[PDB]
Amino acid sequence: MRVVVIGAGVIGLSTALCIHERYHSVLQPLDIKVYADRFTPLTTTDVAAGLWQPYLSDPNNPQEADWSQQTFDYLLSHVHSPNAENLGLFLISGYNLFHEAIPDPSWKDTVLGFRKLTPRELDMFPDYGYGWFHTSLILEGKNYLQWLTERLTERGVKFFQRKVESFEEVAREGADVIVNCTGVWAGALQRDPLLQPGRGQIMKVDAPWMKHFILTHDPERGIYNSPYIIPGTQTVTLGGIFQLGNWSELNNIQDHNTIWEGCCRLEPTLKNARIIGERTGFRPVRPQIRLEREQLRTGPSNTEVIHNYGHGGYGLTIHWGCALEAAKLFGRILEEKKLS
Amino acid sequence: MRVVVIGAGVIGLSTALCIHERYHSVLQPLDIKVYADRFTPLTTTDVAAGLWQPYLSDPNNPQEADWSQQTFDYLLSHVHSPNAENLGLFLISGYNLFHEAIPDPSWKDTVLGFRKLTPRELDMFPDYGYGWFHTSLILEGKNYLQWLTERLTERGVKFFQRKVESFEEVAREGADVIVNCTGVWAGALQRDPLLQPGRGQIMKVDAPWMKHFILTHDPERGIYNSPYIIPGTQTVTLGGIFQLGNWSELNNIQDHNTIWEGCCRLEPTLKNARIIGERTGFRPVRPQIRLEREQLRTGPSNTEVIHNYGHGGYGLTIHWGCALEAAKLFGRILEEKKLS
Ligand SMILES: Cc1cc2nc3c(=O)[nH]c(=O)nc-3n(C[C@H](O)[C@H](O)[C@H](O)COP(=O)(O)OP(=O)(O)OC[C@H]3O[C@@H](n4cnc5c(N)ncnc54)[C@H](O)[C@@H]3O)c2cc1C
Ligand SMILES: Cc1cc2nc3c(=O)[nH]c(=O)nc-3n(C[C@H](O)[C@H](O)[C@H](O)COP(=O)(O)OP(=O)(O)OC[C@H]3O[C@@H](n4cnc5c(N)ncnc54)[C@H](O)[C@@H]3O)c2cc1C
Repeated sequence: MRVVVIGAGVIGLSTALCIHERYHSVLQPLDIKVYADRFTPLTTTDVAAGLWQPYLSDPNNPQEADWSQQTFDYLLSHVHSPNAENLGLFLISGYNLFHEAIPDPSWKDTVLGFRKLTPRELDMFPDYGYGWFHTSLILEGKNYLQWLTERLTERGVKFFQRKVESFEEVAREGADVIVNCTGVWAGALQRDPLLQPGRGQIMKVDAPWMKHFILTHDPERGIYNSPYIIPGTQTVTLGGIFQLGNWSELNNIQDHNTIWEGCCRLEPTLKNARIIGERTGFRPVRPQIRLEREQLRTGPSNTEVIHNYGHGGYGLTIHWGCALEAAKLFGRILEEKKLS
Repeated sequence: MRVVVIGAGVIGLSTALCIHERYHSVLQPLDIKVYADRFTPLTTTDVAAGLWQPYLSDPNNPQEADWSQQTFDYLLSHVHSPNAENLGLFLISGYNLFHEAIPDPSWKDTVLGFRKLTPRELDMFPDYGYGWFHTSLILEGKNYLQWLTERLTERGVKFFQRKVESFEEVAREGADVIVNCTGVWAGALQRDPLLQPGRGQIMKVDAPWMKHFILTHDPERGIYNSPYIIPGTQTVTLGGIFQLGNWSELNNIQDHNTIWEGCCRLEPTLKNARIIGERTGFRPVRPQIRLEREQLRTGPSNTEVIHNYGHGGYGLTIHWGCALEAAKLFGRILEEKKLS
């Protein structure tokens, strides 16, 4: 079999790797290609801070809940391992803040040592009245992409820097199975109106002492529009911007100020911090992760599609569970092509 | 009314700073001046990471528990302060790891959100079977001294670098009150058998993805002789050395390997971090911290001396509670020339 994986981002490569390993033995000519328009230092997966944390409420798909959990376990089972450094993986604890009470999550047991905030801690953040504290994981995308690649290279997966214009284009030229892991730009390959870019702008600042992450939440501002502070590895991440259908990949001076003024008030130790950089990204926002098969129709023979897009603000967080599901379905494509 | 402080350690500098900040207004002739043999970077303080954590067992003079409490409350009310970054202050969470079940401390209700560890967390550390988790503070010496330095210099205080040979020597030139902060080298000023140095070595290393502290305990080989990893502000601190009566102030090759071999087994990710510095200090070990007031005999009439030394491996932890008692003691003296 010949396999083509469009998309060289976290979703795309995790899959390519996870499809390889699993069916490397039970398939003679398993030849995986990756096509993509922007590689590892230039994707939406790079803009992400990579903090493990799914939506605050149940998604339409509870098949999703298990997925983010699946990633977390795999990740934590490799935090205290040599690779972890190359992976951009490590533990990180922090505050989740609200303006009022609110039910627990779902990942409640998934995350490590989940517990409610205490009065005495709340004091440190005047503007808020209720919140949480727990231990999670950060999977930095720049080290993850880099690692996944080297992993995929030794496996023999080749990479090509081409903008696919159509599944047919690839089918018609030899593709047996096509994995669409093309995120927020999946639209151009197949009109999807439920897939919108929730615009993200962030700030990378040098403030080492920051050791705890601080996501806040206010209903009037909106999902990921409430300020957050995620100390990464070599720098700490300011951010808190969410804007649907704003395909504007460019830093906004007015956003800058709402991130700055916003996070400062949260932790004024920040005011005399240092701005290393400012970046913009698009959360592939969609009601529920598109993870399913499709039957594209051509000249002679029909070719399968495995769609893997729309993870929005929780890409890194749910990546594996999905990349490991997509492989699941890929084995179903083989049983059907009768091979075994 | 001349005051002479000897020792520009955390104890010296902090005490010398309350005596002023809290009396400069009530004494037209208030003269504070500190003498020291070793300044800013060459004190024991400098070798300390500065993690606020007393001893597991209760303090001997039950007043100390109260002083630590005072420290963590003055520190915690300034964690988000305009100066928090200067003082070298920041919150930080982490693990204690015991081999067996072991009673709670007593400061449990003074740190931020104490609690036992779940078994999934104990899976991070195979060698161990039981532990604690909580948020705390780090007061880096290298910067906490430099802070107190400037606060003092603008407050009129003067620093002179000289190796005081005797108490008389100071009295002779007109020391009305002498506040002794000599710490470990206190012995050679007024013989003390109970004040011993527990020599300590550490290792500063480059591993930014460290976010929690990991203090292991191993009663096998006594106090502090178990690895620990305290992430600093610029660099992470390895270590786990307690050696009583060792006045050797030079790094040891077998200590280096103990610091390394031993720390890595805890956090294997460390097996790759770059080594930045190795230093050595002496913990002012003494059955119970010498904070009192003695009437020092000097020829004709007297010259007052306040003792404040022997703060074990928890100088920083309790530094403040003392600097505030000692000024209280500087009050009782000031009320015996019978002044309002
Ligand atoms: C500010 C911000 C903060 C975030 N923080 C977090 C966080 O803390 N935790 C978290 O889990 N997630 C976070 N995310 C989001 C997360 O990073 C993404 O959801 C995850 O990267 C989606 O994987 P992906 O879709 O980005 O793969 P992508 O990066 O979208 O893959 C894109 C690649 O596919 C290629 N491609 C697309 N279409 C075609 C085509 N037609 N032909 C050829 N190639 C094509 C593109 O050229 C591109 O190179 C954040 C996002 C933003 C914007
Ligand atoms: C390896 C190590 C790790 C540690 N980690 C921690 C930690 O995480 N948290 C914590 O709280 N504590 C820690 N400590 C210990 C803690 O830092 C010390 O207890 C605290 O620094 C004591 O303040 P001090 O008494 O040393 O002031 P000092 O450093 O004792 O003041 C010393 C100064 O006084 C001068 N002096 C003394 N006698 C005279 C004299 N006769 N004339 C003139 N000058 C004189 C000296 O020359 C010197 O300049 C650690 C210690 C070590 C060794």
